[PDB]
Order: sequence, then structure tokens, then C-alpha cells
Amino acid sequence: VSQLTQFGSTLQNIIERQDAEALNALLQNQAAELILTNLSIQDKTIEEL
Amino acid sequence: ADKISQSETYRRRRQEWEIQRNNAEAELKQIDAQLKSLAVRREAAVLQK
Repeated sequence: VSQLTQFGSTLQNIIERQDAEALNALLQNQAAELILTNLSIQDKTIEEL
Repeated sequence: ADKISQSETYRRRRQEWEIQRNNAEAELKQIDAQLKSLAVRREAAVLQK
């Protein structure tokens, strides 16, 4: 049983880690998508000048 | 001599109306470009939305 509890603590640590790393990759894909509109806005500011 | 001086008066007056008409036309012309710049500025505000 004490061996099983040790697998349970390793498993909880893995679950927490992998879910947080999937969030880390989500925030990068989301800022990569947000940048394009800023490029379009800056380009139209040049045409305004 | 008074007939001649009246004639020269009417001529000088007409030239001053060229100065005024050209000034009005130039102001009209610059307003259109002001509208073009504002049309861009509005496209950039829709894009910010």
C-alpha cells in the first residue's frame, strides 16, 4: 500500500504539470494570433500620415 | 479722365475677385483630402474594434 500511495503522489504531480503546460502553449498561440491585427492597424496609420 | 479711372477701378476689382475665388477653391480642395485622411482613421478604428 505505501508503494501505491507513492504512485499516487507521482500521478498527481504529473496531472498538474501537464495541464499547466497545455495552458502555457495556449497563451502563446493566442498572442501569436493577436499580433496580426496590430500589424494591420500600424500599416493603416502609415497611410493616414 | 474720370471715365478711364472708373474703368481701371472695375478691372482692379475683378482681379481681387480672382484672388478670392482661387483662395476658396484651394480651401475646398484641401477639405477633400482631409476627408480622405479621416476615412482611413475610421477604418483603423473599426479594425481596433
